[PDB]
Amino acid sequence: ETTALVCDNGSGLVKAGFAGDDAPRAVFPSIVGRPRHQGVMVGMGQKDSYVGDEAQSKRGILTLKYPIEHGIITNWDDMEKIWHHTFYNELRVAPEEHPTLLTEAPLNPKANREKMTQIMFETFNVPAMYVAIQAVLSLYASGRTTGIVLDSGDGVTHNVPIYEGYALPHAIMRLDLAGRDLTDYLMKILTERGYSFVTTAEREIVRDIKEKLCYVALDFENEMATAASSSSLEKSYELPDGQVITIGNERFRCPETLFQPSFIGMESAGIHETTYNSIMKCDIDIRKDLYANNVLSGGTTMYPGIADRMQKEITALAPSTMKIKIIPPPERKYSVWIGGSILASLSTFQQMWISKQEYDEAGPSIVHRKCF
Amino acid sequence: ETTALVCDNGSGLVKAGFAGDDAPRAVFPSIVGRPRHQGVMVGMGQKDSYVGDEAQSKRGILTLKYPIEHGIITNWDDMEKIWHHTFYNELRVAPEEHPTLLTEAPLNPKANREKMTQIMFETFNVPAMYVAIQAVLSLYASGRTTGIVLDSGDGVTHNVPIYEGYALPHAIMRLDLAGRDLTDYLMKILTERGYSFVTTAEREIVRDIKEKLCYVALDFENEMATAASSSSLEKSYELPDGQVITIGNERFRCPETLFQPSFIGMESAGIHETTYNSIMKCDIDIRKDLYANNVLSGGTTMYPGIADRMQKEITALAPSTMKIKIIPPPERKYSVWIGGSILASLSTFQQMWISKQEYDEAGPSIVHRKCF
Amino acid sequence: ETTALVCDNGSGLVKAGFAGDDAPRAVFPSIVGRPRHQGVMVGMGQKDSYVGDEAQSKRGILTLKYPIEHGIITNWDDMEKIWHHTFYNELRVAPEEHPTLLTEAPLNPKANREKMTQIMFETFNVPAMYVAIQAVLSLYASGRTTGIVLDSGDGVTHNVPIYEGYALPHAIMRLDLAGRDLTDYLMKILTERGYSFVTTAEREIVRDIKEKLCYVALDFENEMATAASSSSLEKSYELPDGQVITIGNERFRCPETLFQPSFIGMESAGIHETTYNSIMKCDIDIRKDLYANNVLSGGTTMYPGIADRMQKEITALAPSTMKIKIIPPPERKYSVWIGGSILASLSTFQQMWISKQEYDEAGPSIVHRKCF
Ligand SMILES: Nc1ncnc2c1ncn2[C@@H]1O[C@H](COP(=O)(O)OP(=O)(O)O)[C@@H](O)[C@H]1O
Ligand SMILES: Nc1ncnc2c1ncn2[C@@H]1O[C@H](COP(=O)(O)OP(=O)(O)O)[C@@H](O)[C@H]1O
Ligand SMILES: Nc1ncnc2c1ncn2[C@@H]1O[C@H](COP(=O)(O)OP(=O)(O)O)[C@@H](O)[C@H]1O
Ligand SMILES: [Mg+2]
Ligand SMILES: [Mg+2]
Ligand SMILES: [Mg+2]
Repeated sequence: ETTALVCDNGSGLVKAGFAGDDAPRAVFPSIVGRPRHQGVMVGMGQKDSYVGDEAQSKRGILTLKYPIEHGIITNWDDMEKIWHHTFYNELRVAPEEHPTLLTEAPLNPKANREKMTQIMFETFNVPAMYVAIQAVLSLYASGRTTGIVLDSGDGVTHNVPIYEGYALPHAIMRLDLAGRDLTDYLMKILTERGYSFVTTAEREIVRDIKEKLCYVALDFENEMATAASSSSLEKSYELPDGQVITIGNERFRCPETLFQPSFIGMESAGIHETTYNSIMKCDIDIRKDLYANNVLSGGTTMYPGIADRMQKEITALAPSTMKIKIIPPPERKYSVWIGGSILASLSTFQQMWISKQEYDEAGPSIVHRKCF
Repeated sequence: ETTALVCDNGSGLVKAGFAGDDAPRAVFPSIVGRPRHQGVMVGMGQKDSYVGDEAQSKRGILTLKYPIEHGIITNWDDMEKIWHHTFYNELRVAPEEHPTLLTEAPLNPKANREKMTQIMFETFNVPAMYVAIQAVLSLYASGRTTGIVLDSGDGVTHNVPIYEGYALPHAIMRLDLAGRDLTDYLMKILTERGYSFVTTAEREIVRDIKEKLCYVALDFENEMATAASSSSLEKSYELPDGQVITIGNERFRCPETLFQPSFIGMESAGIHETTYNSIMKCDIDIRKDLYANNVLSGGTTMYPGIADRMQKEITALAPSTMKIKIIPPPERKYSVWIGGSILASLSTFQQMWISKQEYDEAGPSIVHRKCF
Repeated sequence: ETTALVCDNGSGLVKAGFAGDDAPRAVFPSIVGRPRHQGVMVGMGQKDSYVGDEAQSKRGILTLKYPIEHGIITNWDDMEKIWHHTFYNELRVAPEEHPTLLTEAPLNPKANREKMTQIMFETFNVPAMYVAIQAVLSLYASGRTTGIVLDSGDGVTHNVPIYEGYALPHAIMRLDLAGRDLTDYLMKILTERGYSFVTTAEREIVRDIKEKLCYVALDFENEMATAASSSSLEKSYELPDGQVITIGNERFRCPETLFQPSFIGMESAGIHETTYNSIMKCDIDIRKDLYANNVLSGGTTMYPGIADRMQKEITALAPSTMKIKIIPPPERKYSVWIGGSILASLSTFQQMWISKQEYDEAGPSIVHRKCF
């Protein structure tokens, strides 16, 4: 009868739907807005706070505030609000009937899972739930059983090396360089040309510019030398009001930070080094099989030409007597949700849900003992 | 109708097959491994422990453990498991019909044979069984009937002098220096160059390096002096992950342990002295015939140039007026199994099986009174 | 006239001083720091690299990097720099006059000692030098002459059984678990509570937390059970900027990796097992004395209550009819240097130095022929 409810709870977007499908049904930004002006107009259905896609449409008035920051939820009051919205106004189902499946980034605060389970068992009264790691669901979706995954969302970037089904918990690195940092860096470096973006609403415009105009350069120095005699690199974008801007070497300087994290003045290894370091933390016999299965998930890994530079850069580190392959699917943006649907549809998994009667016995602490 | 089922269940490898052939059918390592990680997957065909050549392919996960140590069985529970594997998954033959011939090392604990007979007669319900010594079977395979044999496997090294059909049980020396100590010594002296191997998985890599890169030097001092100006001795080996290691005078230092057991910190005489002492313990009238028949069996004796040094070394001890010949058959690695096949094929031997109804009357104590 | 210079150059700190004393004069962390920022300020005496305590004072800017890792020296250029620092800027003596006494861990790559000899005989032009083992020097300072020493520093942990003046080279175990691994594990498990430390500058902060706030539990299960109803276990530590942090059952979980190394997911026996296995590798006639003389040295062995658990754990392994004693001195942190001073002060030891004229004839290879 009832099957599941699979909702990937990212930092940027709330991707959600039913189990067993090939694509999520609801995809909206995870923001909640609150008005900040006089509001002298009468009627017109003025609500206290606009959440989801409606907030993005009217951003010129409200002050957007993301409830999820760096993967850790910090505004639980708004979080239950956005969950209520996605369950009622977007799917139009009763959450009390269908079990739900959730996702969380690894090495996360321990209280976060407890409070998530408590909220989903008290306010919504679901029958069952389960918390999964995104990096294993991506490899679920990819269809293989062994490999190393480089997830890269909006707030957190991490690796999980997994052999033929056996995870290695001591090789799970996690760096806090993600999409929001790139957006901030682009906003900062656009000032050199003359354009200044400050308001929370203009952060969305800068994010859109990054989404629709940025690419990863295969060779940074040669690209800079070419941009010195700037002929065919500059592009044009149209602001909502009508002004046209031109960005040149900012096109490939912004996404490079993933490879040279010193551009934001933080001493860390780029995404091409954390993968290699996480591979080198496993015992020697499996590095050959890990090298040949590199899976890219997450939205931030969707820049053009990222895979080519990842190959060209990792090949410089690994020994020369072996091959390296990266496996970017064209539909990686919903890889976590696809994997969650695949896991929820399985028959063997039906015994791993957390029953309500089980939770009443042991309290919210059951999540650590049962889920992982 | 039925002929036999002989399996040279040594310490290192389990060599098994049918009588009357010229080579065994199943040759696999005698290791049983158990995983050590949580296994976040689902399904994928889990066994609690992988036995035989399957475990050797997944050593990146498990903690391999040899059930047989120094010839003496220590972990019967896995011993019956690997015997079950041998009978079913590799030979595909019903043990309830074919009689089996087992082998053991001399000067072994009394309880070992008793437990072996009890397990074979209760768990597998064989009709007949018999336990023989490796050193006589290797001579049997060699085809002669008078000579002294130096067996050297993975856990035990021993000598058994045989005159014309008559053994000499009062002159059977046995030193516990074997291949495993050589592997550990190579692991220890490889740290001098810089490479450190610790886990059970890397012991296999070190063992393979020993197998395909070590040799026995005729004159140790001259070889060291040559290695002082190291030009044409060093070789290269490629590790599973890609790194290449170079080992120089570590090549001939490892297998010299058999000749100077003081390298591994034990007060004992080498294999070039135990054979001589065993020969000198027999009466004077057979030493001339024993000196001319030296049969080398077992895997450990497969180093290049071992026979030549053995000859040059025993010649120095024996009187100068008589000759020495060390017969090193080419296939000696399977000599014990060949001899077991020859012994089980013969018609005369068919009266010395231990019938099940005979075992019922007297219990498992029949093995000592009947086998030897 | 001239007496000696004992410079115990361990992995974590460089403890140095003169012979004949009861405590070293120089104790500073063994790091070298390099700036990474704009440096727009003029003057102020900005140096290229800060070495020693000065770097530890300005960690907010520099990128600290240890030149010695796991006892093996990897950055010789920085190592000679810190040697020049300790010789000139702290002791204020001319190295060309006084002889120096160095120390190193056993089972180290051969090239380390040779390069140490070359550096000390070419760059500084010392008259004579000698290299010792920490484990024997700690027993030397302890005052006895028969016992088993468990040295456990910052990079290496090794055991050396000693009978009445005769060392047993075939029973020197060595596991690579030390204080740095504990610091990394504490950094990783602090993220469960919510505190994230990534910067190399914050590793020092975590190390200070570990030094001043953690202890070894006698019974792990009972301590966890009491921590379930956490009342009197949490303690408060103040960060340099002003925030306070509170850790509960994290106080005793970090030092429990010494005894259960499976927490870092590496396959080795705990320090209570390597000592016992090293005892069991010796001949049967010295174990009774080895049991009753257990000497602990090194900084890592200074956790409160380590001796009680070590005794309770070794008693459970040894035969029940013979007694176990552990001898932790109150000042065991400097025991290696105290032993070095004692050894260099003696008159009989005067004939074992490596003379410069002797080194010229034979080159840097003399260390292996003379020292050990
Ligand atoms: N075409 C694109 N180019 C660059 N970045 C993109 C693009 N599309 C999405 N992104 C980035 O991906 C992120 C959204 O991914 P998301 O679905 O939130 O994954 P997760 O839910 O795991 O965080 C956004 O932060 C955005 O910056
Ligand atoms: N080519 C080789 N070079 C050196 N040693 C070898 C070689 N082949 C096998 N060995 C050694 O021989 C041993 C295998 O002998 P094995 O068949 O187990 O004798 P048994 O069955 O009597 O124990 C292994 O432990 C290995 O160390
Ligand atoms: N009070 C303490 N509690 C716990 N650990 C300590 C304490 N004091 C020092 N240590 C540890 O001791 C180590 C320093 O020992 P060290 O003098 O470097 O030995 P060695 O010089 O032989 O390496 C450091 O890694 C530190 O973690
Ligand atoms: Mg995602
Ligand atoms: Mg053999
Ligand atoms: Mg120390």
